[PDB]
Amino acid sequence: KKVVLSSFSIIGDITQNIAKDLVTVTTLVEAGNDSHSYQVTSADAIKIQNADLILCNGLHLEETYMKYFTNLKKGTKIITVTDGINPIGVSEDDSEPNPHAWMSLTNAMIYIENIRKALTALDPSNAKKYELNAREYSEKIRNSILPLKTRIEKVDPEKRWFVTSEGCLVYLAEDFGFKSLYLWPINSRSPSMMRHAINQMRSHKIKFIFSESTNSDQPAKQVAYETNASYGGVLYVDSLSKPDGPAPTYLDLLRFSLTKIVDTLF
Ligand SMILES: [Zn+2]
Repeated sequence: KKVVLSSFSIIGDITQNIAKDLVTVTTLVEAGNDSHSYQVTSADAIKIQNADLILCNGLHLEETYMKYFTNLKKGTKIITVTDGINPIGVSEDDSEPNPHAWMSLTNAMIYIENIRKALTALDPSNAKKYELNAREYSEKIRNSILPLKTRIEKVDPEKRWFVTSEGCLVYLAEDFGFKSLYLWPINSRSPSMMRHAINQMRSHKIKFIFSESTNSDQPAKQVAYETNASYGGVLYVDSLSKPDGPAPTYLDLLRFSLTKIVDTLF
C-alpha cells in the first residue's frame, strides 16, 4: 500500500477525499501546528522516508522546511499542488508569493485536480477510482460553497472589501472580485502596514476587520477602535481546527470562514 505525505492538514484532508483509503495519507504539519514555521522532528523524518509521494503547497509555504525533503525514497517526487495558480505577491506592486491559494473556490478545484493527477500517476491501476472520487469531492465543495459566493456577490461595490490580520484572503478576493486589506502578509509585523490599513479603512468606510485562528486578535481590535469599525471575529485559514472544532475538514474550513465573512457583510 502506497504512502502519500501531505505538507499540512489542509492538503492531507483534500488528499483523503480523493484517495479514500486506496493509499495511506499522512501529514507533516498536523492541525494546530504552524505551517509557516515548522521544525521537522525525528518521527517526522520517518514519515518523509516512508513517503512514496510528497504533496506540497508551493508558493513558498514550505520554504523553511523544504531542506528536510532530502535523502528520499527512490522514485518519490515532490508535487506542488498549486501548479496552474497565478501567484499573488506579498507586496502592493515583484515580490515573494502569498501562499494562501487554497482560500478560493476556483483554486479548490485546481488543488483537487493536481492531487488527482499525482495520485493517478503514482497508482495508475486505481485511475478510475481517483477520477470518480475527485469529481464527487469537487461537486461536494461546489455545492457547499457556491451558495455562499452567490450571497457574497450581492454586496454593493463600495463595500467589496475583505479586511483581515494576516493577508490570508488575497486569493478569495481575486476569485470573487473583492479588494483585500491586511496588517501583515504572512504569520510571523510593521507599524506602516497598520497605519496604511487604518487610513484605507477610514477612506473607504470599511466596517469590519477579522483576525484568525492561529494569531492574536489584538492588532485587529486596535485597528477597529482607531477606524470606528467593528472586530469581525475569528476566521480559520492556516490550519484545520481540532476534530471537535468548527473546521475539522477543508470543506468545513472554507464553509465556516466564508459563512462568517458573509454574515458580516449582511
Ligand atoms: Zn498563513
